[PDB]
Amino acid sequence: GPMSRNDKEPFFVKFLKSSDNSKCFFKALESIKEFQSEEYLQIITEEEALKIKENDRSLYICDPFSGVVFDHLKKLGCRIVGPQVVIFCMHHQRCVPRAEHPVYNMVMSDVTISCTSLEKEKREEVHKYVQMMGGRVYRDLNVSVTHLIAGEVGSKKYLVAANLKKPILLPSWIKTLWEKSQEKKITRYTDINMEDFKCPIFLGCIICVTGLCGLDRKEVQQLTVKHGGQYMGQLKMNECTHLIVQEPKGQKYECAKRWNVHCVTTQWFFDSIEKGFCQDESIYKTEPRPE
Repeated sequence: GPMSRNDKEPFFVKFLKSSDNSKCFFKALESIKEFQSEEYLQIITEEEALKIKENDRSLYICDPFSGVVFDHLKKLGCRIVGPQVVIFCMHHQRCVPRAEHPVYNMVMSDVTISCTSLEKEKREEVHKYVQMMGGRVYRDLNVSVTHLIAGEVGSKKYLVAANLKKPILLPSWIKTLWEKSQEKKITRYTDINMEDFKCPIFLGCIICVTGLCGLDRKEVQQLTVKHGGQYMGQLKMNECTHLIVQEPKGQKYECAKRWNVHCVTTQWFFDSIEKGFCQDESIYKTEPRPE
């Protein structure tokens, strides 16, 4: 586990006395010494830290993960962790994770995420937070993944995740985890309720209807809104994503099909609710035959 007891050869652990270092800082130092020889325990100042112009392969402890000294070390790509990692790792009697990337804390220690349907700036931001809270991130999906982060429903990854019955959650989960982390309201990712960040079955879906009786039309209006979708009374290009229609006839249907709008039966809508995720549209095309 921890360094005196770690299977790996001894390395130098170097705390950074910023004066910007918090109480967690001193707590980390006291608790680390129980498994580390004072000799392999150094303390560095900003000037000393800037003197280091290469990757020392030593473990650096910095709070905050910002400033001239942190940017510098990280630019070299040296192992860096926050005081909370130390505390968590000593206390739990486990070795500190190799810091491929700086790790601030272990709030998301046991979590492995992958992303789908997100702005490039968002995904990037989501990766940064997760890695800083001790999580893993797989570009592609696999069984190891514990949680999928989605901005909308529908993508191929979304459907795979959904078939494997894995949690599909909003980026707000990550944001909220990091906020309550800094505010010291949270210690583990299991602290906040995950359900509250569940991705709506119809998130991103703007649904229109045609050819349906008033009862079924109302029902899909009610249910669309209730499952995070947007309902529209009138089909409009560049807006509607789904046109529920039983037959491949009528001016609306032809317009949607031309606009690359999903034309599906009511079965798509209802199976989606029954199954707990946005079903695959291909399985439900209004016009089954290629042609």
